[PDB]
Amino acid sequence: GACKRVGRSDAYATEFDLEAEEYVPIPKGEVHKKKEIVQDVTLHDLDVANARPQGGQDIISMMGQL
Amino acid sequence: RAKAKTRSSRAGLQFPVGRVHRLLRKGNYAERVGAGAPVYLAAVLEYLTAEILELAGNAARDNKKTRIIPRHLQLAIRNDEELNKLLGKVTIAQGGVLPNIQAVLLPK
Amino acid sequence: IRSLENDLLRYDKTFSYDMTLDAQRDWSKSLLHAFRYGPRPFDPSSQA
Amino acid sequence: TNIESAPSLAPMKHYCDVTGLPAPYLDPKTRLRYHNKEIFAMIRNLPQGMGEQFLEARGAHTVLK
Amino acid sequence: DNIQGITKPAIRRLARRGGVKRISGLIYEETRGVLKVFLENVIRDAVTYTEHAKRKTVTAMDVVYALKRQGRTLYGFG
Amino acid sequence: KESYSVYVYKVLKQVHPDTGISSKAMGIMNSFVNDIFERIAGEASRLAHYNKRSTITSREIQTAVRLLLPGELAKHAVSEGTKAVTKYTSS
Repeated sequence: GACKRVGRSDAYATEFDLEAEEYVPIPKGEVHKKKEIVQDVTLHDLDVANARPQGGQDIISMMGQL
Repeated sequence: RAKAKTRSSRAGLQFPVGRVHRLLRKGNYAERVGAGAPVYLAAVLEYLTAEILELAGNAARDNKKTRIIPRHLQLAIRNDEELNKLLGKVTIAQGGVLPNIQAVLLPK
Repeated sequence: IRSLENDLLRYDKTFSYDMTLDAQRDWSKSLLHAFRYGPRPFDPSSQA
Repeated sequence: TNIESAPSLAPMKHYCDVTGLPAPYLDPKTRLRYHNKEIFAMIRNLPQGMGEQFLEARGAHTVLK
Repeated sequence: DNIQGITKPAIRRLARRGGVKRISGLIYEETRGVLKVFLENVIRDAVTYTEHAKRKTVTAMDVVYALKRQGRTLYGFG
Repeated sequence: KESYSVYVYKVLKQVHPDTGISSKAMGIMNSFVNDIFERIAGEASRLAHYNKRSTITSREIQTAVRLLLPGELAKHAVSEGTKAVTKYTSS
């Protein structure tokens, strides 16, 4: 359930003339790519991810001091 | 009746398309006058007015004055090749001449 | 400019003919000759 | 009958109308799509009576009446 | 070129008709320049009338109107 | 007693907003307007009578402007006039 906006498609590129987006072409492959990945996790990463909230929703960490 | 939209505006003009039309029609230039004709003539009259007045204000600023007068109009109409060709046989009251002294007459 | 460019062409290896004023002013540069006429040189007003 | 022709509503990719190359920007004086500065030079010194024929070839000339 | 078809002899004759006794060699090219400017002015107006009339042929009347426009009224045509 | 004063004033306060113009200068400018009007209208009438037309269309006014005004002046005038007539037609 992870989502990223890559850009605005180049068919709707010249709708206006000085919009500010990243105009990328439509991907010339499948729409449903199915691939499998073997991937490792160390138990210390489990320890850290269960102790403190990490990375994703930890927005108060931009202060820095305490 | 629907609200009266002045033709000058319908046109995006300051000049009176209405009066121009009267003058063309009542002025015997021909039996029939189109709407297009008034519009175009009014536009051309505005353009030349603009050019002259612009050059004149430029001259007035050059002489540190706030008010366009005849001498200013004259110096404007004479420093442009095109306006001076359009008005080459016209005299402007209180306009004066452009400063000019021949070389052979200058001190040697 | 031509005198300086001639000197740079003879002694400077990093200076190519493309960087000369004459090169920046020649048919081979403009696209309109390639659009109307092609990569061959201009028409000398011949018959065919 | 004969009213089955349908228009469109979609972003159009505007190309040049002097040449055929893709052109990204137009002009205020003559309203011509143009590719680069050579075509801009040939647009701003073309003889009169042709700057309207390019819009005639593209359409929406709007000649006077 | 074609302007050099207005030959040195032709210009001489025109100067003679005007009462000119002696002609500097520089007159010939000046005369050609002056003539070309005059013809350009008349032809510009003649073509303008021709275009207005939706014609492709320049007529005698277009030239006569162009000349009258410029204060050089020509009798004998039209 | 009608004069193109009003309009000369509106154009002035559009092109040099804080500058005025004198009464004498207004007179001269109004005379300018009348003169150009007359010349263009008259050339247009002549063109009409010469082409056996009885109407002074936009196209007569255009050709009058091209005969009367020199070079760049003529070109810019044609441009402005065409723009104006186009806007009028659109409205």
